[PDB]
Amino acid sequence: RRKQHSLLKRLRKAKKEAPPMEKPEVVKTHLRDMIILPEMVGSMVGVYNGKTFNQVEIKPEMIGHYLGEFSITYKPVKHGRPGIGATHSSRFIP
Amino acid sequence: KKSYTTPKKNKHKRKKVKLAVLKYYKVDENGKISRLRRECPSDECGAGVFMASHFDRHYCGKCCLTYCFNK
Amino acid sequence: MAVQISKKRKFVADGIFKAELNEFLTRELAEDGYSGVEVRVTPTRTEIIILATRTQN
Amino acid sequence: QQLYWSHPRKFGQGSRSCRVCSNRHGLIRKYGLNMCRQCFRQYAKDIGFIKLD
Amino acid sequence: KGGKNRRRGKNENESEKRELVFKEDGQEYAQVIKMLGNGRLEAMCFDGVKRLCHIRGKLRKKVWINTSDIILVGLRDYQDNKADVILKYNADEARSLKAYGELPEHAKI
Amino acid sequence: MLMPKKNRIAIYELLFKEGVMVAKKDVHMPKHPELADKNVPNLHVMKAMQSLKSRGYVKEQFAWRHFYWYLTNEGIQYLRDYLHLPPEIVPATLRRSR
RNA sequence: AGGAGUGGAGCCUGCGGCUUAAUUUGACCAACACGGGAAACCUCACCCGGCCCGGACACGGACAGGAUUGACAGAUUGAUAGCUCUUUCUCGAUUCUGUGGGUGGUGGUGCAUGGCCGUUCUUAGUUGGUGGAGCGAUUUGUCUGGUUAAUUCCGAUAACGAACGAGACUCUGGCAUGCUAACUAGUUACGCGACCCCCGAGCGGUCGGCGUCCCCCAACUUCUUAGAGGGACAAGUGGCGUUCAGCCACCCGAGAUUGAGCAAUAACAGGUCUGUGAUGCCCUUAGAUGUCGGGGCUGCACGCGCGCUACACUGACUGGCUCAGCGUGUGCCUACCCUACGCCGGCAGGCGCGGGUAACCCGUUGAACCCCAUUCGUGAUGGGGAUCGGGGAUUGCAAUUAUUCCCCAUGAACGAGGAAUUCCCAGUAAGUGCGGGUCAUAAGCUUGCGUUGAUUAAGUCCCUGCCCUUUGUACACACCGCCCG
Repeated sequence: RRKQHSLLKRLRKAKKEAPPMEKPEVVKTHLRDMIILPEMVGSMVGVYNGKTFNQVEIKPEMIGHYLGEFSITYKPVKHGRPGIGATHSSRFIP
Repeated sequence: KKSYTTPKKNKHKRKKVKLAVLKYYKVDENGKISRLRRECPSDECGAGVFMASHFDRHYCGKCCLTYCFNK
Repeated sequence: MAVQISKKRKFVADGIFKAELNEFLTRELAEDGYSGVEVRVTPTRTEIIILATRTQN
Repeated sequence: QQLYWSHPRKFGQGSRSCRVCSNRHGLIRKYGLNMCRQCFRQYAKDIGFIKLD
Repeated sequence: KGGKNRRRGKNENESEKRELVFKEDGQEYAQVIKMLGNGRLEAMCFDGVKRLCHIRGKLRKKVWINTSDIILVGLRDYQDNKADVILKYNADEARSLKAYGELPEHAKI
Repeated sequence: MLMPKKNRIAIYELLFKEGVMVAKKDVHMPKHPELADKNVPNLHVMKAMQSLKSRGYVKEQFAWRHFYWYLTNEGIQYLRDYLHLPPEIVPATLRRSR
């Protein structure tokens, strides 16, 4: 416990106060590191990427893993149309 | 490297309100001095300073991490 | 006051003292006709012979 | 003011610093260097070395 | 070019990218119609009026303006038929301007 | 503050006694060992000498990440009156060098 | 003439293009495993959030019922940043506020510069004085010839006498039973006593053999170590040359070349403002280009470069035998070294003790290829180990886009490689391991070192390129030139 204190109290707290048969709002984090645990389950957590808080519901099937595996931090990728110098042919103009 | 882009908030440091000073000692008759709330009990405190009358919270401002009664 | 560093490291630390001084002085005695130094440790005493042309200034 | 200004630097390339001005990038330790390779050259004449090979 | 030499005695370069005047008063966007020689060139303005465009100092042999493509042209204060080139853009820059909806949506690249 | 009023004295008095100060360029010094003993947790030496230097009264060298401040006659007069000292005292040095 | 490869295949890494909120940036023979640049954080210049001033000094303003400082809790917040707000104590001339003025910047400009480095250029080139020759730009000296690795010498001579580079020099290798001297280096000799086997003559003792302890007030310095010296000079002989300068063969023997360091004139719009508290000018400077948290430099339908591992029988696999060298190591930077020995575990590893400032301890460095004996059998095979699932350890504040290491399982391309192309002449190429560098954890990289050790040449100007002379030129931004319809 190196001031993971801040997270684990908010989760239990928000889970308690929330109506029955309804999930809480969110607790947010810039921390992408913390083991998913049984007690954490049922909460909803937003996880900072570089700008964006991608929200996720915690399953009992996610236990053992980290938070940061369920939020990506890049666009998967598309292409493309090779550019100009994209080879030993691009050159000349005047 | 390039110049700062516009915010829509920024505010620096609060002005730490311009309260009237020393009414903490009450005079109704002399030589009597009618003290209000208790003066701070720590060894490192001088006990010449007042404690906050901050009810539902009771806190020495000379202290800055310790000695917070609340009842 | 001990112990004492390795013989290899003994020469390096002497070189660092010889060099740092020689650029410290050059930034103050430039107008006085600086020309170098010559250090000598002697029995229970340091000598730092501050060579310059005009000892007056 | 603030309650922080620092965070653990205890190992790595940021907890040692080289003697140019507190320059880096140019990772250096050798035989008790703490001395920057660009200036090491300028101290070839100065004492520590004279070039012979 | 294809490498060669003597092309480094002089100031490499490049367009570290960048941005973006307009139009201004008598200073607007045109498209290259033809590609004469000697130096001058043709370019129909985007409004509807034709004109004949002229190259400008520096941009001389420092920037090639192939045929077909948007380009920034000042109009001469008094002359109608002849007009004066400025400030070209990039093909990417021209399609961003088109997507914004500031130049007329008529020409393809 | 800028710094306490205690820690001013402890620099200005120490300078008067040796006739010279020296320090290192850091901002993570924890208590500043190597005199001023364990009551300067920050810049304070460098920050106070610079203001003093602006108004003359001292000269400053710098070489291989170390300052060197040399007190001068004008600052001796200032510091003497500023710290309410005898009209003729210099404990820094006063003898002929042979 | 040949040797081994690259280009082909899988993988690592750098570069381009594409993508992206950011995928920071320099560099295009003389860039591209290069910027010590193997980036978890830091680094960090980039992107997104939050905080701080570390805005000197001057002048004016504020101002001792006072300029000002900090903070609990609650709310807010990634946050336990009094950051903000609620709440109300605390600090006391250090300040705050306005103007003037500074300061910081991995901000820009290497086409404003210093310094350094690379390259032209590893070739033999380069210059002034006085005299001579020309109206002058210039030229002679600096050469027809012989000779050398070399503007190296001989010789010629309107030039004469000189300087820089070449050489000389420094380091390293190769030759010492000569010299100098050694328990932080050895050898020999016994004194030995102890262990061991008769193993050989003899009996087991002794004599001889095997190492270790014992070794000294023993003897010595061959081996090891490092100092002073000597030795190689074309010296001698035979050919050849003007018989000059030199060249070839041979004796002695270490043959006149073992390998490196240092290196001229003049130049380049070569690289570096991101090594520099080197530096001009410009920009920015509180809503900061100066600090904490998170992400990225690793993102892929593609193109190229440097390398690593392979395609088996001259092999793989499992046992057995037996040899080395250059170094390095805690007491350093801020928290950290190299390891013997004992114990526990299949392994990674854990744990208990001890030594090492180092010819003293690790380490008589008990390394690999190689060597000796089993097993496999021409089969994409047990060759190859890519891809991929599960589990165990170590470093750290943190290991996810798997830091590294280990165990079991999974078992791909690849069966000798087009057009092209690189590098190399003797302990050299090639095979093979090790130390140092970066390093909290980690080399497929780079820099050095040992070990095993060939084939082919003793040449030439064909290609590519360079030096000197002569010649031609519409060229001098110098043929990557100029110029015509």
